[PDB]
Amino acid sequence: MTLQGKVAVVTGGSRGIGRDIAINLAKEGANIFFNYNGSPEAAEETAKLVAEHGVEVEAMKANVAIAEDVDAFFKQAIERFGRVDILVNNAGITRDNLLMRMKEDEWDDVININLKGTFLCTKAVSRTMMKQRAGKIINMASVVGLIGNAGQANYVASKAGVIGLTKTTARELAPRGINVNAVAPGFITTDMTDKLDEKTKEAMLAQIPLGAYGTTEDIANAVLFLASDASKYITGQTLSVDGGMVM
Amino acid sequence: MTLQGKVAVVTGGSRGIGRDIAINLAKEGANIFFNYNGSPEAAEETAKLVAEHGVEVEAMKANVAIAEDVDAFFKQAIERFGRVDILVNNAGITRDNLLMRMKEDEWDDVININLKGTFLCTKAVSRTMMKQRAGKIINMASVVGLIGNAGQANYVASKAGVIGLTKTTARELAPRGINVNAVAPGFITTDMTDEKTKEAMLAQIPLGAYGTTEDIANAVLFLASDASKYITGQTLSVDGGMVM
Amino acid sequence: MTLQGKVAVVTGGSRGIGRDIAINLAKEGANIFFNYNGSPEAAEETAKLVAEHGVEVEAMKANVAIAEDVDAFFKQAIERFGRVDILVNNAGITRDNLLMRMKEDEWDDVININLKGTFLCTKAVSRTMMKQRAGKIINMASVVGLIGNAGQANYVASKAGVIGLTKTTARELAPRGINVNAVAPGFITTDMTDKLDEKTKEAMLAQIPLGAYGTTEDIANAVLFLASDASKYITGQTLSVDGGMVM
Amino acid sequence: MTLQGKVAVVTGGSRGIGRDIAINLAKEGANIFFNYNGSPEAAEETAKLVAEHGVEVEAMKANVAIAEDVDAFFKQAIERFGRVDILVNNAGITRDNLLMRMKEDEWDDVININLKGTFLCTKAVSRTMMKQRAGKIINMASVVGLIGNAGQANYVASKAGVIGLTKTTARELAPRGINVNAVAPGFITTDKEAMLAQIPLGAYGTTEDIANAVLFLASDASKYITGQTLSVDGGMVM
Ligand SMILES: NC(=O)c1ccc[n+]([C@@H]2O[C@H](COP(=O)([O-])OP(=O)(O)OC[C@H]3O[C@@H](n4cnc5c(N)ncnc54)[C@H](OP(=O)(O)O)[C@@H]3O)[C@@H](O)[C@H]2O)c1
Ligand SMILES: NC(=O)c1ccc[n+]([C@@H]2O[C@H](COP(=O)([O-])OP(=O)(O)OC[C@H]3O[C@@H](n4cnc5c(N)ncnc54)[C@H](OP(=O)(O)O)[C@@H]3O)[C@@H](O)[C@H]2O)c1
Ligand SMILES: NC(=O)c1ccc[n+]([C@@H]2O[C@H](COP(=O)([O-])OP(=O)(O)OC[C@H]3O[C@@H](n4cnc5c(N)ncnc54)[C@H](OP(=O)(O)O)[C@@H]3O)[C@@H](O)[C@H]2O)c1
Repeated sequence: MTLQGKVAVVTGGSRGIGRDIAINLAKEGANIFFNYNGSPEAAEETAKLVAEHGVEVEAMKANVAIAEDVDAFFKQAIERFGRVDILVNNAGITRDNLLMRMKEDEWDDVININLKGTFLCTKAVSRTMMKQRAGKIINMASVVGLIGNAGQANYVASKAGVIGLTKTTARELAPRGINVNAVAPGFITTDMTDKLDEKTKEAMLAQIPLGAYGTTEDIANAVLFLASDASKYITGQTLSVDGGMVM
Repeated sequence: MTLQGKVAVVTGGSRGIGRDIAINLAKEGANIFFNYNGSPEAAEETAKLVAEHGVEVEAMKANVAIAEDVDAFFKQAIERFGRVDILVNNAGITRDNLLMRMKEDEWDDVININLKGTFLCTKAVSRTMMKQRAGKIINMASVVGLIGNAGQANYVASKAGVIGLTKTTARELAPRGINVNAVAPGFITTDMTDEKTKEAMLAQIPLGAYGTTEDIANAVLFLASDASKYITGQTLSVDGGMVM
Repeated sequence: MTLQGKVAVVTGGSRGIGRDIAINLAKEGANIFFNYNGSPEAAEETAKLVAEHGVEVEAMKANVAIAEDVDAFFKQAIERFGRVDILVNNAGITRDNLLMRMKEDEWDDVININLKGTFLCTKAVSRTMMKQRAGKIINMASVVGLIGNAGQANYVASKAGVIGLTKTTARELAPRGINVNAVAPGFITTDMTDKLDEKTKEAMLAQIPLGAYGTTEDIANAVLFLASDASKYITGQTLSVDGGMVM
Repeated sequence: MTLQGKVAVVTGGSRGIGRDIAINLAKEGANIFFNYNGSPEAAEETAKLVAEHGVEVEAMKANVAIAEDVDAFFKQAIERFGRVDILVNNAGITRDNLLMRMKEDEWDDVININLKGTFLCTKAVSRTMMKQRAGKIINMASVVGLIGNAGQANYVASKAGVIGLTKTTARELAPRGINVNAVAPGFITTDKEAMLAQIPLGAYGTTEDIANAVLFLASDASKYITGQTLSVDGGMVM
């Protein structure tokens, strides 16, 4: 129970990878405060799966791209729990299109949620962590941020951006004993991959030395490592969890 | 005359590194189309220095963060020169602050000029280069995009973003023979640099000195020429050994 | 105990970081097989510390640069314990000098122990792991393998080489479900660290964002992560444990 | 003529990429001193092609894995041309095999030539370059040194090692203004379907492409670049 009584904030906790991160942290003893934006019922369900592990949990609506929402979100976290030991910046979206026809709003929305939202949530949690002289920030990037991917210029830019932001953050907060790292998932069995056709899946599997999509638990286990004392001398790093796709 | 007959578009060409890029490309025979945003007098100085090399040059006012300005800019470039063979995305700004104190405006302005502007200009030039089945795009990043830097969350995010965008662009445009690369300057002597801050910066550079705008221009020229035709999706650090 | 019943081979396990890796893996329930050279005294101390955790342990004399020694070492590991679940390639030496002054034997000795030793041990364990359709290899590199270091051309080349070899190995063994990763330590405390001049310590700590040397437990914890189910979708990676020295 | 009056030493100059590096440097006005090991007839052909550009050229037998050969090679280079301005460490071999079947000799031969050879030549040229307070060293790596490649554990280890060595050399020699960099070729056409699929540009590169990257890193055009690896691989590794 390596996180017993820690307080973890998880953005995008209402479903997918974020829900499984919340549950995994709860399994290790962390109390959870997470957000949702468009899915209230999904948040109820995360909250019940988390509560089964005997920790305290609270959900709150917040759009991470909106500074006002992010400010109220962290204020309430601190009101409820007094501290934030772990922040997981997991909220993210895709709006895939060829660069040549990519719409300005497809660009803006992905940059604003994925990159700016991570900046906003980092900014809002920074003072509490600096006063605590302790904290872990885990940003959710993607291995395509490392290598590029046709049809995803906005997403790639946002995730490469997050990796750069992770480094600056790590440099700024390191003197107060705060670890800041990123996880870079490859292709994980999720709603994203559930929508794909056989030819597309086949070509994706061919890029993975292990020959299979990862699981949400693989990603949660990386976040857990980076949220715990087991990684206390690691900062400013991106951990790729991608079956060998990017070496 | 490595670029004789070529047309190069340079964003941020009115001063500094962009001015020296434009002059260097002109010295190799390229006609230059470049933008300015708030410095018409500087733009006219650049134009004169470019024209001295025997090529044609035009400057046009445009904000690279604004989609409508970018569309008009590239429209006018094609009306003036008939084609675009080289795009150098050099326009960029900084609005430094500790991340805990960084204002939403400081974040947005830097992301929109440095990163969105590079996207918009790349998008604008892409169909033209695809039709030509030839082209070079050189994006200006920074070594702080590679390693991070305290006080520059926005700038670092934008430049690391540019590096990723460079790679996606290279992938999308490679089937039509277009090269797409990035140059990552370290500490370069300019008006902006010329404290104890300087001595601490020098201690980070194995060569022991700031670089010159000509060093950066020379990297850009290499990546814009036939000498680098099998190079794509790469970032070239021009930093005196600061980041290895 | 997350490695209950596993067998770990740790090269260089008789002292320093190697010893602390062997002890950490023993505390998670792994039986330990390790090599030594010269006097058995350090090896005797390691075996004692390991056995206090209630697992089985055997030391064997073997020089990792020597093919014959390696062959016999792995044969005896199989004879003694049945299988090899984890291999930690930690054997390593330095012979520092500026390039101008570096002797040919100083070059060869370091390349042979650090790089060739990793190759020979990897080769020796590979058929066993392939047959098992399971296994973890963790190679010990160094952050100077990533960025270079004056006076260490041989050491740097060897550890950079080890990082490349890690990637080839991961590629060749991925189809049998074997994970292969590297750990890159930064500046880690030894019992001489405290004795250094203040000027010396300050110049080293200036290069580290976290502002302190790491511990051998920090390194052992990263190895443990990479030897466990928690990292089963991670392969071909180098994990830097360096307080942010290299980002 | 960017390199008029310069003296370039090229290892592995008798064939393939090294031959074209030598020619390209000559084209820019450099005198050329290069080695061969097993191919004197190919070395004569290289020398004739270099001599077309009006520069002086000499070939000399040397195994870069042998310290005595390397010392004599560099000694003769200095005797012949007075100085060395540029060193290109291009000699290299492959001896492929799956890790589990790879022989100790296949490992040793590739490490000794590709990595130890680059160390030995770098060591030999370093004193004269330091005394000059000028020089350029370009090492030949490979993109598989960056990402790994099944069947090539020896080659990959050797080239990844060269990249690390490049960084150390760059740091040790930067105080006297010597630039040290590496070129990492992808698939280059030398003397199919699956290789091409991995290259975004959709074609193998040419020896001229590699030669042009070497020339850039050997010239004043790159004087602020050191400790870098330039991948010339049609986008294979980004
Ligand atoms: N799936 C993969 O294979 C994969 C690969 C690489 C990286 N990743 C990264 O891992 C993270 C999670 O991915 P996923 O596949 O689990 O995505 P998902 O299933 O779509 O879940 C996304 C989560 O983010 C939240 N979210 C979206 N927009 C938001 C906004 N404006 N404000 C606040 N929250 C918002 C959603 O909340 P609501 O639904 O309540 O709005 C939801 O809980 C993402 O950052 C993604 O880029 C995933
Ligand atoms: N100096 C260095 O050491 C260094 C290091 C790393 C990276 N870089 C990068 O290299 C590039 C140029 O650097 P520099 O030092 O030469 O910069 P600089 O002298 O400050 O010039 C910046 C240029 O960007 C233009 N610009 C500003 N806002 C704009 C907008 N909204 N739309 C269009 N153009 C705009 C300016 O034109 P107006 O004056 O007309 O507005 C100006 O010509 C930048 O991308 C920079 O980030 C420089
Ligand atoms: N071709 C590619 O696609 C590719 C890809 C990645 C990297 N590279 C690298 O680029 C470099 C050139 O390769 P290449 O394809 O052009 O090979 P190559 O010329 O066909 O043959 C290797 C060259 O190295 C010399 N050589 C071999 N062993 C030697 C020794 N012990 N001492 C001295 N010289 C020796 C040979 O000389 P003799 O014939 O006289 O013995 C020959 O000139 C190599 O380092 C290679 O690893 C090439």
